[PDB]
Amino acid sequence: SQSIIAYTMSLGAENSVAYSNNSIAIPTNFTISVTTEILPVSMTKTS
Amino acid sequence: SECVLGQSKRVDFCGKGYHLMSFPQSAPHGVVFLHVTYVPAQEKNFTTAPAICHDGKAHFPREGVFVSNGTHWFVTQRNFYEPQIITTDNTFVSGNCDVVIGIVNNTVYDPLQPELD
Amino acid sequence: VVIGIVNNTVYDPLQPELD
Amino acid sequence: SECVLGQSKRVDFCGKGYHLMSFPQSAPHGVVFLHVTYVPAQEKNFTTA
Amino acid sequence: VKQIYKTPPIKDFGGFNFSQILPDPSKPSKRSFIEDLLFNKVTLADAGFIKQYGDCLGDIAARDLICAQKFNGLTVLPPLLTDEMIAQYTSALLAGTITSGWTFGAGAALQIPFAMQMAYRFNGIGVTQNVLYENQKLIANQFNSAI
Ligand SMILES: *[C@@H]1O[C@H](CO)[C@@H](O[C@@H]2O[C@H](CO)[C@@H](O)[C@H](O)[C@H]2NC(C)=O)[C@H](O)[C@H]1NC(C)=O
Ligand SMILES: *[C@@H]1O[C@H](CO)[C@@H](O[C@@H]2O[C@H](CO)[C@@H](O)[C@H](O)[C@H]2NC(C)=O)[C@H](O)[C@H]1NC(C)=O
Ligand SMILES: *[C@@H]1O[C@H](CO)[C@@H](O[C@@H]2O[C@H](CO)[C@@H](O)[C@H](O)[C@H]2NC(C)=O)[C@H](O)[C@H]1NC(C)=O
Ligand SMILES: *[C@@H]1O[C@H](CO)[C@@H](O[C@@H]2O[C@H](CO)[C@@H](O)[C@H](O)[C@H]2NC(C)=O)[C@H](O)[C@H]1NC(C)=O
Ligand SMILES: *[C@@H]1O[C@H](CO)[C@@H](O[C@@H]2O[C@H](CO)[C@@H](O)[C@H](O)[C@H]2NC(C)=O)[C@H](O)[C@H]1NC(C)=O
Ligand SMILES: *[C@@H]1O[C@H](CO)[C@@H](O[C@@H]2O[C@H](CO)[C@@H](O)[C@H](O)[C@H]2NC(C)=O)[C@H](O)[C@H]1NC(C)=O
Ligand SMILES: *[C@@H]1O[C@H](CO)[C@@H](O[C@@H]2O[C@H](CO)[C@@H](O)[C@H](O)[C@H]2NC(C)=O)[C@H](O)[C@H]1NC(C)=O
Ligand SMILES: *[C@@H]1O[C@H](CO)[C@@H](O[C@@H]2O[C@H](CO)[C@@H](O)[C@H](O)[C@H]2NC(C)=O)[C@H](O)[C@H]1NC(C)=O
Repeated sequence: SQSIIAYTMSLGAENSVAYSNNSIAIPTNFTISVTTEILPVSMTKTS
Repeated sequence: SECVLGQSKRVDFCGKGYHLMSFPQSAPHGVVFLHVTYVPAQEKNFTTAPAICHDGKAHFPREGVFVSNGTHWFVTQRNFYEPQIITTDNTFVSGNCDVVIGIVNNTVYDPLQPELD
Repeated sequence: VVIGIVNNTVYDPLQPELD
Repeated sequence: SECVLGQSKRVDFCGKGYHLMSFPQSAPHGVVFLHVTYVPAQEKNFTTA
Repeated sequence: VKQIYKTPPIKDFGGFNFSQILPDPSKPSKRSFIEDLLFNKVTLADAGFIKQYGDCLGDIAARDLICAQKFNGLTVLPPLLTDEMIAQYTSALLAGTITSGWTFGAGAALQIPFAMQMAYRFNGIGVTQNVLYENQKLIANQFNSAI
């Protein structure tokens, strides 16, 4: 009932910008969010 | 140093969105950062122009963008909509209406117009 | 609306300048 | 990210001159950038205080 | 960019050209003219990553250095992303920054006229926006010539 499936990669999703030379999009609200980043600093010291 | 002890202005530093502040947390063999950022939301399309044509002179936003709805032009900061009347103190004035491409017709308000007399 | 706002007269010289 | 997705303010980044804008172009095994900068010209001197 | 923006249908970026920067609509490849030149100028030793055994089955194996490497257990692996996929990412970046500029990222892409995008960049440099409007034709020509 299950199998290995081969498929091509997506690149995120398709989008576009209207680019009217007479128009600007301006935010009316915002969200403050917090994300995280993980960075190694040190190795186990050995001898 | 740049995310916790200062406010980084680098566009891709301290995570995604605009950096506001951060808090470090320790971990075995490393550091984990909590990055607080601002992401603009709920945008709308307003008509825009680089300048307002008043008496033949061109008025440019002192800050922000000059935009409009179906009846009025107003000025707003670019990152968060707050429409305000375009006044002579909200704009730089130079050149003329035949210099700026895309200039539109809108009376600019003079705050001292009543002259208190 | 502003949290922490205090009462302090803000100066404006325009009328004395006009008359 | 600093030259294309935003405007870098580092004095020696995104080429020479003041950074105005840039456009990436790909190449085999790497990236080539077109960096558009502003350089002031034709100076004259005036008395100052 | 996880939002692959299409090359805008509107080329009215003020007086600016950018056609040698943007993907060529007539090319199977998603490369721009300049990108196509970059690909043509860098020389790769070989391409396609497939050689069949029969293809080197003779004296020829000694002339084809890459096949000689394969016969000694040394191989070359393909990249995960293809040239076309990279061109699609650069295309998205160009579409994003040409039509929304700063605001194509850090959230939803928010449109803005090209001249305004540069006006804000100039203010960032420390040049009044008035310079661009006054010299808009000049600036577009200087750019178009530089490209
Ligand atoms: C800006 O205006 C457009 C209409 O001109 C809004 O709707 C989209 O317009 C584009 C054309 O540029 C179409 O391809 C999309 O399919 C339209 N959206 C939908 C759901 O049909 C657009 O939403 C407006 N932008 C903002 C921020 O309100
Ligand atoms: C464009 O925005 C202006 C505000 O800058 C709107 O003007 C207000 O309209 C309300 C009615 O809905 C009145 O009660 C206010 O007194 C008006 N304010 C001012 C300063 O005149 C205007 O209606 C909006 N136009 C459109 C087409 O949406
Ligand atoms: C944006 O593009 C439109 C055309 O798509 C320009 O519209 C012209 O505006 C002038 C105003 O004096 C009219 O005389 C022309 O007839 C309009 N052209 C068309 C085809 O209708 C508009 O001026 C451009 N805006 C900017 C800022 O460049
Ligand atoms: C603002 O309105 C004035 C008219 O009150 C416009 O000036 C005239 O425009 C017509 C064409 O529509 C010309 O035939 C006249 O010769 C112009 N008058 C003068 C004294 O030159 C002006 O162009 C409008 N400005 C903007 C930015 O729309
Ligand atoms: C500045 O002083 C005025 C009084 O002169 C304050 O207004 C009153 O504040 C009390 C609460 O302390 C309310 O119960 C009254 O209803 C308010 N009066 C009116 C007419 O609304 C005002 O809040 C003070 N502002 C600040 C920042 O201290
Ligand atoms: C700045 O003023 C000076 C003096 O009028 C101009 O000429 C230079 O003067 C210095 C001495 O102060 C000499 O050592 C240089 O050799 C002179 N330059 C030349 C080309 O002969 C100088 O050109 C002015 N700067 C600008 C931008 O006009
Ligand atoms: C950008 O400039 C090029 C010229 O460098 C324009 O394309 C040329 O169009 C003529 C026909 O009018 C052809 O004979 C040339 O061979 C074309 N040159 C190239 C390099 O394609 C192009 O249309 C302009 N594009 C924009 C958006 O302004
Ligand atoms: C700065 O100098 C340049 C030339 O070095 C001027 O631009 C050229 O002006 C000539 C006419 O004298 C035109 O034929 C050229 O086509 C113009 N160049 C371009 C790219 O259009 C420029 O106008 C001067 N700028 C200022 C502000 O004085």
